[PDB]
Amino acid sequence: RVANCSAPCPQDWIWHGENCYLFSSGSFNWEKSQEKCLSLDAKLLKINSTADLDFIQQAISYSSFPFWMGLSRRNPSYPWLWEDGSPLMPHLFRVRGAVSQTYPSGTCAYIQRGAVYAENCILAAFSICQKKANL
Amino acid sequence: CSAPCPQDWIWHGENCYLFSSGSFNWEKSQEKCLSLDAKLLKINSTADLDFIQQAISYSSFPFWMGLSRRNPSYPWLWEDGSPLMPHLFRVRGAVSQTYPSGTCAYIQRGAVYAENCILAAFSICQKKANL
Repeated sequence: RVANCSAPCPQDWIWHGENCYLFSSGSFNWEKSQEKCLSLDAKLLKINSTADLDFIQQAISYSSFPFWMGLSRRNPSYPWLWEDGSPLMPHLFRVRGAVSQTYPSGTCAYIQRGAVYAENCILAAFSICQKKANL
Repeated sequence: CSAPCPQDWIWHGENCYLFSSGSFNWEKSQEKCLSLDAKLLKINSTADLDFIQQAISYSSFPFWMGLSRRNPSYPWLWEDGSPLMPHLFRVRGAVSQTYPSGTCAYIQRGAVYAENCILAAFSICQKKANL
């Protein structure tokens, strides 16, 4: 069934640039948040460009809630890594906040009010999934 | 073959939805939706309502919809002049008073409320998707 005119993104998602974005409608821990995106054959938000950043900043400006991204750190001795295994570059942002070995499942990053913060991965928060748009 | 909706909008069903960039009185909000070849949100069913709440679930802002009336002796009507279908939602808030510029409806935190149309609020615009 080859499509006649496939949309860049699925219904309910938001299209911007090269990607498609899906904002959750509730708050869940990082693990569950990741599972949701994966179940849709997508992934958690990965801010890799200025375009990504500008869009997300404007999109969350309507909220005071924190949104989980696909960025985490096993523990203090490990680096920050995205789900795809690539390192966190210093260009777009730094993760503010504490990382702790006492967190049962590592530390995770979420964006809220423009800035990005570190937090215990087992805590609940909204999240944003992402995937490539059909262009 | 074009995209159903422009970038930044949310495509759902037969329409495209957009959060206004600013907060203005009802009339200005209506004008700004028109300038985007769109109109203020019109809820035709509970499916629409549930979709909208899902979309604004992470926001505490009040968003104007295309529903209003001059005073309490008037029934609520959408911009297009069609009535508010029953069993969609009950309009709460300032529904008994009479304001100079009329009463307008906005959705916030899962419910619909009435309010002086001259007061400000963000809004939701919608327009037919290109299918």
